[PDB]
Amino acid sequence: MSPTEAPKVRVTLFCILVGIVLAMTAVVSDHWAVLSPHCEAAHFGLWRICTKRGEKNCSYFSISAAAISVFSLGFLIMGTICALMAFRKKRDYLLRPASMFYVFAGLCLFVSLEVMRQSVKRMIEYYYSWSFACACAAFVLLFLGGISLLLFSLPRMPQNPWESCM
Amino acid sequence: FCLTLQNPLRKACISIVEWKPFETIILLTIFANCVALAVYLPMPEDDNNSLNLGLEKLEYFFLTVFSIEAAMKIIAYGFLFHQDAYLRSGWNVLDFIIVFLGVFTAILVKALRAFRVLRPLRLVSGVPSLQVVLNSIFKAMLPLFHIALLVLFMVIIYAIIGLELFKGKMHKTCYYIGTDIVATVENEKPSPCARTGSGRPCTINGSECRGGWPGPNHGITHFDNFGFSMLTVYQCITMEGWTDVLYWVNDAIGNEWPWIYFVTLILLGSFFILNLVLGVLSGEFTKEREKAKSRGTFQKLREKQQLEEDLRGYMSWITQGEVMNRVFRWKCHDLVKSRVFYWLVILIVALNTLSIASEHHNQPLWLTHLQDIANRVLLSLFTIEMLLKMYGLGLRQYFMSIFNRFDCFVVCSGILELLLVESGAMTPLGISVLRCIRLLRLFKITKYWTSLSNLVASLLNSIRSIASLLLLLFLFIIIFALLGMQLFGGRYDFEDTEVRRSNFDNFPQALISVFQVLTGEDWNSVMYNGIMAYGGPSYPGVLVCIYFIILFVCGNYILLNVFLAIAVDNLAEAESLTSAQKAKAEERKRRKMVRVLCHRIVNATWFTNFILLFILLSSAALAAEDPIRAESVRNQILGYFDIAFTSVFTVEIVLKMTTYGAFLHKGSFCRNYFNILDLLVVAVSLISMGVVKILRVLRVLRPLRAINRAKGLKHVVQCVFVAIRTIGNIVLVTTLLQFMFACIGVQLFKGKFFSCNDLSKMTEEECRGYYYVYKDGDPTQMELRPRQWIHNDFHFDNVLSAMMSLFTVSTFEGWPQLLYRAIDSNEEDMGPVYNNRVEMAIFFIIYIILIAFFMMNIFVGFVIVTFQEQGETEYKNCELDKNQRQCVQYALKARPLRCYIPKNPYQYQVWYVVTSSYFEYLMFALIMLNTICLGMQHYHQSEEMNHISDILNVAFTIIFTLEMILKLLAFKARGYFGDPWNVFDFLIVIGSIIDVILSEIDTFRISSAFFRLFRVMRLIKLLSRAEGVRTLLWTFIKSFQALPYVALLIVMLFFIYAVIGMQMFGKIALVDGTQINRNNNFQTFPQAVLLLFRCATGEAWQEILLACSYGKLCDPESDYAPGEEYTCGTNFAYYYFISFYMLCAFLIINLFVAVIMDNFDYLTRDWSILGPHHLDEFKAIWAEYDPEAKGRIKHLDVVTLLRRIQPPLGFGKFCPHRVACKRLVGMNMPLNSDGTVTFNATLFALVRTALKIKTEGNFEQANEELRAIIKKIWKRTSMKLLDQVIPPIGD
Ligand SMILES: *[C@@H]1O[C@H](CO)[C@@H](O)[C@H](O)[C@H]1NC(C)=O
Ligand SMILES: [Ca+2]
Ligand SMILES: [Ca+2]
Repeated sequence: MSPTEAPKVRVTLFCILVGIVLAMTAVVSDHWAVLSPHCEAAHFGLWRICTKRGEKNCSYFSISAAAISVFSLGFLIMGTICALMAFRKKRDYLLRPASMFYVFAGLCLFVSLEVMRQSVKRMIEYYYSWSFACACAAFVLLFLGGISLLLFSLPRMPQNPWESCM
Repeated sequence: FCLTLQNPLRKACISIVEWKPFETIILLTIFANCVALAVYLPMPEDDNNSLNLGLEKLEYFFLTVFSIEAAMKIIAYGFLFHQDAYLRSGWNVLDFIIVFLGVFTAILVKALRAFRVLRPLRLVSGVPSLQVVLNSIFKAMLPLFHIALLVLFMVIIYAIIGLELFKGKMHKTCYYIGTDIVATVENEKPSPCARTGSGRPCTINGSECRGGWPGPNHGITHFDNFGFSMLTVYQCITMEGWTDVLYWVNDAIGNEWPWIYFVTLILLGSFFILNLVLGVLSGEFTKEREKAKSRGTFQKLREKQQLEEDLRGYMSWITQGEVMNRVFRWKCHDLVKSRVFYWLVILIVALNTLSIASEHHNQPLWLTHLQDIANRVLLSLFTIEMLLKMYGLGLRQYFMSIFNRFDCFVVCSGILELLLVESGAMTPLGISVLRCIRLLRLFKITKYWTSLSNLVASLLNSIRSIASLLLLLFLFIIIFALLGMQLFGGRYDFEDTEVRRSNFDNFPQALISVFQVLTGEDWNSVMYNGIMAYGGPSYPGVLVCIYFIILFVCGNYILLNVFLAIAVDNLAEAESLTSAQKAKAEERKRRKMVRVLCHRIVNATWFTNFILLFILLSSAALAAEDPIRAESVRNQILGYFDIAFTSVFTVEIVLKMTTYGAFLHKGSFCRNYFNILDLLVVAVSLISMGVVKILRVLRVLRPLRAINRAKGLKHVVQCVFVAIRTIGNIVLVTTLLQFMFACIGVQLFKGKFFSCNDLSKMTEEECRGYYYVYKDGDPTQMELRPRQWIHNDFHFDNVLSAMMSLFTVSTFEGWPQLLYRAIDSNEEDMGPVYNNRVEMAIFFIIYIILIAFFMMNIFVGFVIVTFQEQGETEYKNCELDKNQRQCVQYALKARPLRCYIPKNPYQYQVWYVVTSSYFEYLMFALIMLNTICLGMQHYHQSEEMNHISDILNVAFTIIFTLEMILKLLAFKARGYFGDPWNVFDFLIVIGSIIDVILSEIDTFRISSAFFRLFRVMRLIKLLSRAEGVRTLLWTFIKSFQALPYVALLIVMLFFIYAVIGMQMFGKIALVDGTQINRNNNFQTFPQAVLLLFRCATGEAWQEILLACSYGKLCDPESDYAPGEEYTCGTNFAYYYFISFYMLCAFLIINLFVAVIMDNFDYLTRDWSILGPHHLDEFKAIWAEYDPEAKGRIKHLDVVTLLRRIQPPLGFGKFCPHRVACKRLVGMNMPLNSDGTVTFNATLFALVRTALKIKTEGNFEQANEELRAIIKKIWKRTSMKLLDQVIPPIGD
């Protein structure tokens, strides 16, 4: 009961629910970084590359970045499922795999962070933008947010060797 | 077997063997034969001088003797008495040398010449009492294969991680334009370079990165090739040359993404001695109280010492009485024992110290004669207090004190030197020795220190032991030195111009070199030259790296058993100190026979965390700073915060201030809280209205007050704050010995260490102009430099300057850079000579062993204190000394185990497979195949090996998945997620499947590297089933929870010392190869920690102190607008790093001694009476017969349970016919409902068998008496079920 009813799993869940929408915002957000040749200034996006001089013009061309992030939402989808069920039947144990998926989802966003960082060095100025800081904040909240939820889910090493691992 | 047993005159040769003089002969046979291996001079490419030609024929003489000695003993004793290993091994020496003759003369082989090194081990079989002392060792190493099996599994973990992430990064060059030269800068080791982004630039003006091999030392630390990553991980764990590896990886890949790896290596490499310091201290403390306390030799030894005080005490009265007739002869104790001389002779000695703490190597004109008048003046007065002490004290009793036995030898050495130099007709060598004899007069302070009066007994106890111990140590060195002269033979030829100077090309050169490996200093250069000597990193050549592993592991451990016996000695010095403070006190016992609202503010949790965060935000404001920008946006945003962070802190002061008036300052803490804001005032005021550094340094005094509620000062370092006045002597003991050997250093090494840059000029006038520096020794590639005296930076001139250099030897750092420099000393002001004066090495080795002996002492003082802190709560015992207290902890508390069994017999048929161990070995196997599936990754390999490499990584991933599935089918996740080991592999499995899918997508990139670690992590499943080592970590995991705040002290060092250094040691331009660079930088914060972290393992802090003095370039983007160019560096580096190495190293020992406070209980568990595995075992027997988790067993199956436990705790094999019933008849077993008895009643009844009992009446009184003991130990007044457990366990 007290695993679910400690407020420390309620604080750490809600701040994960911050990063869940934050990552979901960085799914759609096409403003990863600025094309600056010096005009055809443009925005590298996960789905479409939009170019503006208002004459704004969206297009595309870098491929696996979406598909790697496709699993990332798919963990977050699957990670809400066992987490929602972990409330309503007094099933405590499902906090563990709900924390598992929440660990991996931010990890796959980190892959796309490097993959989009890889897209810069291939080439005219490139400056990082606000949607990059969307993901790098979404990384930490799903990574560090998961493991504290994961470790508080697991019981203690309790203090003294007459109880171990129950 | 004693072949054929024939008598007749063999009996004479049998009686020949039993004669005593075989100790007299054959001891000298070995000792002559080791000298025959001393002057054996190896010559590189098959060359013999004369002596090696002769002693090869003299090796026939030594073979001649033992061939007589041994086969005569078979006729004497036969093979039933060659069961001795010392007779079994001795023959194996004799057998091989005869074989060596047979091969050497049939051909008329080389490795057949190095097996003959073993002949010093014939000493052991001959010399008595050494056979015990080796068995001190081999029965001490056996409690370490639960600890050595960790690192070997930790290397295999950390080798494969390196081989996945770092495979083949080290290959790109920094060559020149189109040629084949590596491009370095004079001091720099040729580091890797990369021509894409994110790594090295390679800005050496005319170069380009390409392919080939510029990589490390000569090819030694590829992260190719499994067999090599096992080396470089092993190079880093012993902490000597790991920061060279990190600069090679960071220059190859890019920083901020391997430093995670190496830090977790060392924090599990510095953790690892904390296993083994206490792992070896376990049996040691045990043997001190389970050999001698089982014997009682200590009372025998302190009795004879007590009689020794009575012999010396009462003989003096007879000595005084029968001789005792002058108006004097009572003016003795009027003068000698008086309080005046005790404050008067000390003055002359302190003047006889500052008669010596002169000695410049210049000494202008004053001190040349003032020291000469001092030998006339101070020796005279000193003589007076001898001659008064001689006559009017008592002549025989003056020679009864050992301490006054020393004073005659001083005053003998005072005058006999003095009357010689009145003649003068003698060599200036001879008068140079006599000035060294004047340093005996410092030892007048050794008769001081009351603390020494047991530290004298620290020595004089152990001279029977440690001189037999240091015979065995000096044996172990001479075994490996003479082996070194055969394996390496002076093969260090190379044909280059670099001085690979630690060669083995002599005997005493090899002795000094060998010692270097034991201290662990610089054994890269030793080893790198070993493998470069043979051919290359190859198949045959690299296998000689295990000569230097075995020299470093086996060598270091026998050095630890030296430590071991010393800790027993101070335990005997504890008891002679503790029991003397009883008996000295007991003699005098015979001689005794609305301000009120602001208090609601100061108590609130709306105020509690609110002042924490503004420390934690004032910390971070001090954390990230510009400090070389001087106007940037960073300064100005963060300038705004700390003025405002003063403002929130200001109300924290004022709301504190109105609470308490005149009695607010009774806390020194409260006095500290106030003077910060006062200093802050003027910090903020002088900026906003026009040296201003001190105003910025002292902001970091605010994060000190966080540990206000932390008792990690109040428990742990408070125990050291008890012993801090004992160690206040002990640190000031060694600092006296670092003082006195400095004065021996200055009397020898004045004016020397003074070397020209052109190594052929040697003298002041003759060394200027220019000369020719040849890059690699082609005499065409010829470059110029100016030449000048390089005064070698750790010089022995003044005794202040000396102690700063004996300190560097004391941290075992750069002592070979100092010793090899020290040997080459010449006359007073003259450059070096190549191998003049080899004898000066004995100075450092005696100095080393001296302090390194003392080092161990500083550590021993700690552990004695720690035990005696646990005793003070154990003195109201009335028990079995924690044996019974264990059983109180276990027989009360411990509930059943978890025990899951299903229904639905489709589901049962899975379950019958799962707990049955036919496939537990299978996952054990497929892990070990996934070792070698990851342990064969060579470099460049082929597309043949790649296609196998993807296929198996898919196939293994399937098998663990079907493992996961079937475990989930039987143990439905409520059942499955009970064990964290089941949980942890579920983290691996999904992490493996993404490694399959990401490998599909690249088949169609950083996690293509990064998720490959998930194949490595599944080796950690092995620790799930290795019971011998799982509980060992478990113990220390349970430990570091219990001590967070002590580890929070050390990070207060790194945090404070960076921000101090960040504002002083910026502006220090980052020229490559000058030991402060782009990878060893002060500028940002996180660099700062690694540079601080480089000091904590001691990776050459020698150099980096010299890179911040006064003359460093000032980073050309900051300041200094004309002219004043080289002036960014202060002399505060001295007091920075020296105090840092002290307060860090010290604080880490306070960490390592603190882990005793938990785990001493683990270390001394009696594995011959009742450990934990037995009580762990009993919980698992309920998992057989009570799978419903009831906590109650029927009375019937009690009996079948008691046969199946194990005999030492349960019942034996002959069972039972009454006994395992009658024992239960002879106990307190109640019956609850039907027939079901609880576990804890059954648990307590069996545990009273071990913790022995008596009959009823004595048990019924014990049912209150243990209830008297446990109700005290029941600290909470609640839980009446525990009292209900107390009647039911009593029932
Ligand atoms: C080396 O650097 C200096 C300064 O930039 C330049 O004068 C010189 O030409 C450089 N050498 C080459 C080979 O480019
Ligand atoms: Ca070192
Ligand atoms: Ca060291």
